[PDB]
Amino acid sequence: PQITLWQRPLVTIKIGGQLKEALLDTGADDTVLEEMSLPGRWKPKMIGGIGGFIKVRQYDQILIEICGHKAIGTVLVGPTPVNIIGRNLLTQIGCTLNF
Amino acid sequence: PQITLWQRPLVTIKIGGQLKEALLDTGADDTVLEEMSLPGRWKPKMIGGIGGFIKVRQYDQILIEICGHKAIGTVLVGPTPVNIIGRNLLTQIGCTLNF
Ligand SMILES: CC(C)(C)OC(=O)N[C@@H](Cc1ccccc1)[C@@H](O)CN[C@@H](Cc1ccccc1)C(=O)N[C@@H](CCC(=O)O)C(=O)N[C@@H](Cc1ccccc1)C(N)=O
Repeated sequence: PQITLWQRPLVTIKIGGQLKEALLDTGADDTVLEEMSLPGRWKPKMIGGIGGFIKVRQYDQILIEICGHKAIGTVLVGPTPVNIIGRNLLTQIGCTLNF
Repeated sequence: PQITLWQRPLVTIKIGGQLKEALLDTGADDTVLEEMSLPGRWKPKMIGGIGGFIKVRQYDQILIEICGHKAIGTVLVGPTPVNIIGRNLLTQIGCTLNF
């Protein structure tokens, strides 16, 4: 679909058997999700945003369905205020910016 | 133009007589620029991102040229790591996400 930006570009994602709402964020290199139930191994990692840094658990090759489109990639889980879908997954579903 | 997301969506903006590079950020409600020389009056404000909160200065009805498209709106100036063009200005240049 084509999404305009008058409202936050929130979409429905399915990950780890669960349904959640997430923000399509072109300004994020990574995908960061609020604390959640994910199976598998994971390695520590620190990331930065406006505000400072947070520590997150890095999960690789995680299946995620974004607005019906499937993608497999790195997902980070930590103290983020909102679920953020970053460029690592946005490219996977062929998402572009247009004006 | 159409912008893919394999690389950060960095564009040239002209604001306050100066040329700068900024990130098109669909995940930002506001436009936040690194410390810069801007004329006029401004109000204090606090904003949050992933990481925490920063104090910035709020300038209204400021003229900004984004990739050649002009727009007038609120711009915030503070301790941000990168210049961020948020939805308040992205809607003005008719920018949309597509997939
Ligand atoms: C997510 C991560 C992988 C860590 O990348 C970034 O932080 N990327 C940021 C760009 C960047 C690149 C390189 C280095 C540094 C920063 C930006 O795209 C992040 N987009 C969202 C991510 C986010 C949203 C919500 C919560 C936490 C984090 C954002 O900060 N949005 C801010 C942008 C600044 C602004 O608009 O003022 C925003 O809209 N903040 C709102 C909403 C809000 C309220 C309270 C807390 C947090 C957020 C606000 N008015 O404060």
